Amino acid sequence: MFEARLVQGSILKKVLEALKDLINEACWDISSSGVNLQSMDSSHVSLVQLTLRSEGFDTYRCDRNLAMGVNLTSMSKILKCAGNEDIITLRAEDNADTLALVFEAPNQEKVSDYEMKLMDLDVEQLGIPEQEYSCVVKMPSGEFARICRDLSHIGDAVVISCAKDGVKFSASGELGNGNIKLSQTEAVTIEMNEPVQLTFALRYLNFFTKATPLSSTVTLSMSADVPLVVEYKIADMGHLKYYLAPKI
Amino acid sequence: MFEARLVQGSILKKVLEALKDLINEACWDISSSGVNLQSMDSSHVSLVQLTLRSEGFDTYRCDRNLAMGVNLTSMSKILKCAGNEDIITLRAEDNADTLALVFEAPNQEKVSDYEMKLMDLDVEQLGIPEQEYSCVVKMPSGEFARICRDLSHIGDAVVISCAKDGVKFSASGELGNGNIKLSQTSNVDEAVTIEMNEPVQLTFALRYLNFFTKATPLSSTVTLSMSADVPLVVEYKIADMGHLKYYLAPKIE
Amino acid sequence: MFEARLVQGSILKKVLEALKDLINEACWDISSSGVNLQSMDSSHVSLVQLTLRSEGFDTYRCDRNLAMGVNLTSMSKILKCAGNEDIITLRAEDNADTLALVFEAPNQEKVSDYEMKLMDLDVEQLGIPEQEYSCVVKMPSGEFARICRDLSHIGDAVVISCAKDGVKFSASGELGNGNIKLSQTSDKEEEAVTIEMNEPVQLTFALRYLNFFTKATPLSSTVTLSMSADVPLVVEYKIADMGHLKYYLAPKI
Repeated sequence: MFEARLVQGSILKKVLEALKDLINEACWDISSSGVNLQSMDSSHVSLVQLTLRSEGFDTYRCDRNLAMGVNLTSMSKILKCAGNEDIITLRAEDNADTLALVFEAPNQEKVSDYEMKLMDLDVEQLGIPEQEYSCVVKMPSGEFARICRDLSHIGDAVVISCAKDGVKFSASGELGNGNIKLSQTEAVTIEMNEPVQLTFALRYLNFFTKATPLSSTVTLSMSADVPLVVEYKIADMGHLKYYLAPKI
Repeated sequence: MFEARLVQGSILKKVLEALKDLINEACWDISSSGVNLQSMDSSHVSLVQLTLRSEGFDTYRCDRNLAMGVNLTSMSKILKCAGNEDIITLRAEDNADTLALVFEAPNQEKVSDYEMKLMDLDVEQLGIPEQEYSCVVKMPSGEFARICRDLSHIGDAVVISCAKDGVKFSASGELGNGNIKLSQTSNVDEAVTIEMNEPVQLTFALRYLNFFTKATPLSSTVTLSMSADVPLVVEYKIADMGHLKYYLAPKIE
Repeated sequence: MFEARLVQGSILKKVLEALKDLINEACWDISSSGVNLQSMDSSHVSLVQLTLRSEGFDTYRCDRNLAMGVNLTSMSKILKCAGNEDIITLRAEDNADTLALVFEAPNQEKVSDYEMKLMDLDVEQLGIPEQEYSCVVKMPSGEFARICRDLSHIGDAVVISCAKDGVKFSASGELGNGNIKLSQTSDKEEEAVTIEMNEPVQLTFALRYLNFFTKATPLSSTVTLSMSADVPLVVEYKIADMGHLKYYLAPKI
């Protein structure tokens, strides 16, 4: 048995919106410390890592560890049948090939109950090992999104150059080229051990920025020749972290 | 000769949005007492019945009774050329193969005239006879629409079960199942009300209920009426004018 | 060498929205007095004429007179990467095949630089000679846009009839016919309808092309229509303190 109640159910709505465009199917690892999900996209270019701590739920019971295999597209569809003000409860039995999602309306008079079929996934999960990065940029999440959106009209790749003054994003294609230059000050903050220059697929960054509604800020972490880390904090619950292999 | 000026024209915009997705062509029955329209959809699963009383109009003249045959798609397109605050007047002359719609802007300086061609339809109109129902549910129209919309992502059919505490809507398909449970509001401030002679359980096509909820902008509330083995009635009041009523045959094997 | 800074960069955003749906590529004629662009659509039905005076810019430098060939579609796409509150600067170096667009954000911490490739166009520009028109109508730009939009659901052509009382727009097609009748206003000057009639006129024009013109609507509260028998309609939007955007449309036969 597993039972997690979340009063701010919107959070879970946004989490699913943020994932289903990158991943069709993933394993939800439940345990006593909370919910963890970790998965590559189907092109093996990126990895996504989700953490929701048990203590961020309003109540949380997990008696045994569970690897629930979930169609994220299905789950997101069910979560659309939830009001943005609904109270959301997830419930699974020990054996079970189904996950129950229960939506309680603010007015108390409406309760919806969805039983979602699970699926069997063989995800022996590996991850990116923890490390310290040459460059770490903290900035408004909406600003980052607009940058990735703008440049994706110019080319399919973005070169990210981090010096000390600031950081520069540039792209190039059929219709010319563009670059966007950000300086240290809603604040923009930069922590530079050493300069770095990397090239990434904009297609994948625009998937990541679907997490924008979860957080005011976003953190980009870079070193030479290793995956970019794009991280959104989910306040008082955990984080959503995306890793993107550099282009060659 | 026929002339009706409306209490407010948006109402007629909403009526036509509410119909054109269900019916292509219908008869508008005009008389002294007002406007009546009654029609099955083309798959003969449902019936729609519209009543607009003369006394709900601002002025209303009908010297002879008319069955005006209307392309509802066309009429809805013309009504899109009307502002939501426009005053709307329908007009038909004695020898009418055309219906005139006249839109007067609030500022008085813009007047539009549209002449829509009619057609001859041989609608010998049958209807559901009046009756009392085992179950009658009154609820916010928007809540009902959201229910039908939500469940239509789960399956193509909804089982509606009415007991006394409350009413339950459920569906089932590829991706699992769902149900939605509604209770009576005792302590109102948006109320949900239930009148149960005897319990009932029926199954209906969601595709058709989602056509009906296109009437939602007409009314804050909606009334569902049920008995065993007979059409669901879904009714929106058009307050002080009349009503839009849908009937939906139950599903079987 | 050419450099024009515009604090209200939104203006330029709207100008390009207003053009790219009618013209793929055009010549920007730069000089000391400002920016002039003049071009036919590719079906040679209409002409568009843009004027932006140097004095309307916040700073403006043009050392020599220049015909820059621009993909308007490209330029509009780049201008979408500009915030609606950004400061916008255009820059062409001496002898360059590229136009630089530079966007400065209100917060000062973001600066974007886009370099657009230019192209060589052989536009020996012809224009409509200046004249006085039998009929001149000034009216709210949004009202005009709604008229063209409404009537384009009835037919592909609009007959415009100007008498003295007022002006009438009408159309006709499959689903019937429609006409819209506007009178002079005896609140504002940004809600008034004004008519100057030397002599009555009646012309017929393609609605498809009027609905391209009304993409300029966000530039101006008002629009001016100028007509005489057998000559192009002129539809004009003032760009306040800067210039104008003018569209000409050949009459239908």
